[PDB]
Amino acid sequence: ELFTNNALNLVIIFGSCAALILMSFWFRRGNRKRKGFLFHAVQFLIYTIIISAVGSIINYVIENYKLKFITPGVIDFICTSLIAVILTIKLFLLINQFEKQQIKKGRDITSARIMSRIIKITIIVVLVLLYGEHFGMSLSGLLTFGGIGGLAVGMAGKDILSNFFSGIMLYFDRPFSIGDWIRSPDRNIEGTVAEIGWRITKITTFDNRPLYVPNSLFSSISVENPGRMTN
Amino acid sequence: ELFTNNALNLVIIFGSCAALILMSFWFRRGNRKRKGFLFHAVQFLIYTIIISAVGSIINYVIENYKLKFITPGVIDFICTSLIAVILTIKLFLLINQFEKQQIKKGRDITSARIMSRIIKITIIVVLVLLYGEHFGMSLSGLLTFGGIGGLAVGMAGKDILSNFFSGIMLYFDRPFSIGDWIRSPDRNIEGTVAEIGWRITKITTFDNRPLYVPNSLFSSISVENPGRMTN
Repeated sequence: ELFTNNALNLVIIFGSCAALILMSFWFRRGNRKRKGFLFHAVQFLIYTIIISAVGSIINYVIENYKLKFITPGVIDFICTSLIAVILTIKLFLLINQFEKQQIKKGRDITSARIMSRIIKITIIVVLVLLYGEHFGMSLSGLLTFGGIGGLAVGMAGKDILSNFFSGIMLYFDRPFSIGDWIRSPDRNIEGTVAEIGWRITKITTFDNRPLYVPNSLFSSISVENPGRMTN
Repeated sequence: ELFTNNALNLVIIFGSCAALILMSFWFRRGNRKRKGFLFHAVQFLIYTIIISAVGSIINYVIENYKLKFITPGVIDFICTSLIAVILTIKLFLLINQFEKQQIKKGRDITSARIMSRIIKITIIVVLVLLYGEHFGMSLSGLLTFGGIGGLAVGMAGKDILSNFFSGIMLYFDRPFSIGDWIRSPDRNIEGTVAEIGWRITKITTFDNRPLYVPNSLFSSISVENPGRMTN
């Protein structure tokens, strides 16, 4: 209200004014006016700071002034819920722009819609699992639900992650190189190496055909390199 | 009661009136009068808000006025139980309409009833596991029960989830395309690619027969692409 109320409020509204000035500057985005990824992250961060400052202000108001019946528990529940809502809106907008980019690149409409919906459901589940205390339920129930889900996801996704880990290993310690003829007594991977990727290795066979070998195979089989022979 | 009681109640009945007005508007459902999925979700949410407001009102009444013998612990137990009951009713109605849609599409009636029952039992188990604190019991017992169930479910459902994860991988990084003749030295998948799905890939063999390859195979075998040969 007056100067006395501001003194009783310490310096909180000053933080809100500073955040408003920062948002006005970020409208020009400092060095270059644009948006994307980090812009939404910093906007969400400053919104969280503003909401926390407003919560502190209303808590001080209800403490020093008349208590009335506000029960600040629901006030922190409401501020957390608003933060969750704005985070969900930001994530939905981000995945919508991702779907727009995918459809611009040229892809099946139904497939892109289904993929967007998969990302939607995954985001909702993760946010429910993480935020499930300000409005959530049983600690045991959430722990069990998340444990079952995580066990299933970890068991099911082992092979793709294994391929990518072997790709990292190949990036750091690779027994062959591009253009080397390679072989294996365990599997049929014969040909000359054409490309080394993060998930698969592309090899040109001796009948001029591309062969795509998963990277994890190089972590469990013996690899011979006739391209480096001496005689 | 009178204006003094309303002042002692702060603003809670106003929230109930606002929720009633929102329900009246949702009867016309805003832009288009209809029902389904999100309609039941928002109805359940507003019912939960109304029940929480009523609980706050009765708590304030028993605090400021005569205490009598109400023991607000059973009052919060009752409100949580009512929320659970309305949630169960909504879910049962939703799966009943799902069964109606399935039977309309044309399917064995016994299989539809069995599937509906399965969904009923699964939803009952999940709700008991999640809400098992307001009328629930031992945290150790619930943790153990849910852990055993989740471990069994996660180990049992590994292959289907692996197929769908490999389908997502194929959607993002695919070594072949529609119409490509493909091969493998590890398994018999020879033919031309006709369809790429989320669970299986449909391939036309060279005797004009459809072959359905589970997607997870593409994450562990070497795939040759004679359709991209140069000579």
